[PDB]
Amino acid sequence: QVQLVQSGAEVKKPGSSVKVSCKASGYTFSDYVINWVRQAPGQGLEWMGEIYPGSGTNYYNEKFKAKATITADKSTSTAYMELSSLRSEDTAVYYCARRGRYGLYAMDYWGQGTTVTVSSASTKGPSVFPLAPSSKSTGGTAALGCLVKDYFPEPVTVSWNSGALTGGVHTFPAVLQSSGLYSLSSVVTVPSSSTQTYICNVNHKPSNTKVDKRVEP
Amino acid sequence: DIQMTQSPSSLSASVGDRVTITCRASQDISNYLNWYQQKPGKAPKLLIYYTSRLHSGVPSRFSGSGSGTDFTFTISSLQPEDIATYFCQQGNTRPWTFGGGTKVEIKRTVAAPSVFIFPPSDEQLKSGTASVVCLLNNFYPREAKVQWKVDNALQSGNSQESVTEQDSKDSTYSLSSTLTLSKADYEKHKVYACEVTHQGLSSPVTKSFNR
Repeated sequence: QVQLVQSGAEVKKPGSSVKVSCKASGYTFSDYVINWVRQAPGQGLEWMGEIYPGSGTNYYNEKFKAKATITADKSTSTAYMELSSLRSEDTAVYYCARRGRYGLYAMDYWGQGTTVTVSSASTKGPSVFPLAPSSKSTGGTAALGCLVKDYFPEPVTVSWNSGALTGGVHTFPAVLQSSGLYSLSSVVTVPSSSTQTYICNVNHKPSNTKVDKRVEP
Repeated sequence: DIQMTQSPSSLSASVGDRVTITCRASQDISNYLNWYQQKPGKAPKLLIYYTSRLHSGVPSRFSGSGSGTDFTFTISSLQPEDIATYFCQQGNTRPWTFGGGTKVEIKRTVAAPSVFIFPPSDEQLKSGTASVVCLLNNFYPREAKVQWKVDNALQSGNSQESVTEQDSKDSTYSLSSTLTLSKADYEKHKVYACEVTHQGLSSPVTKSFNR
């Protein structure tokens, strides 16, 4: 199938530059245009520019032409976008998206996005704490979880039992604490079974932090 | 540039109701108009292209119409999995431009939250901090009041809330309220309680523990 896989999230210092990648698979790379689209808080979706991988021809949105440099490498089926003179306003999710074939002037397949955070703060991995099920109320439904505290930048991912437990799972959106670090909880309502084991799998890609936490009664 | 204006910016409808979203281009774009669906934290997905053509994997409850500057996107019968922000986009003239998006929400019956309280872990306490967590599970509507009580005394400024996106299956919300205290302040008191006030509750619900 058609797939566009993007590089991981990063915090970058103001004034620096970042090169984000988009690896394409499942089709002839030179036959489709690759677009770069920004999604910044309060700005909606904005088209930055596109490249024709066959000829390496770009077209930029005039708004982003000074900021972004788009390239493609045919030998590795990878498109790139380099952002220059990074400022706070560049903090956003960046997507790559393929333009369909002639007659389909639309972005038919999209990458998963790359969260670029512009800050002087250093990357910090989370501390993971258990949210143990209360020894009380055993109508059948109980709750348990994991507290994923003091990490930077976003995002963090949480799975339960290596992706086997999905029903009743609520991973809350992160809250930016006054300290400048994020925190969130991931919870699960269970029918007061424990007997079953519960393990939250925390992955913070910016710090390469991976934690498996056992939540026991 | 071609400005794309979407209407409304947000809407609420019940499961099975017809939903209509419009998009106006600042210039004639013929029929080079696409619609995308974006669920939170996920990439936009192409639903409709060239005004009315359905993309692969898209049910026919979604449709598009229009010509020139004015376009309409319709969901014939709103389903729980349709909770998302929808965007129009013109592919007529560069720079390609998007509408501001329309957030689609579901109206449903009132559902009471199930409330749970979590003491800080021993691991966290050994670090010099204590987080107390109150969970409000699967409720409707979004509006909920969480009050923290430390030894039967109201707390303020030391708590933060987070609300999930409306559930893709039952259209309810879940909320977490986190009370942050220093280990010293936490070790000073015994009773920790979260009092929940919600439409679905007959009376405020209190969940507590003794440190």
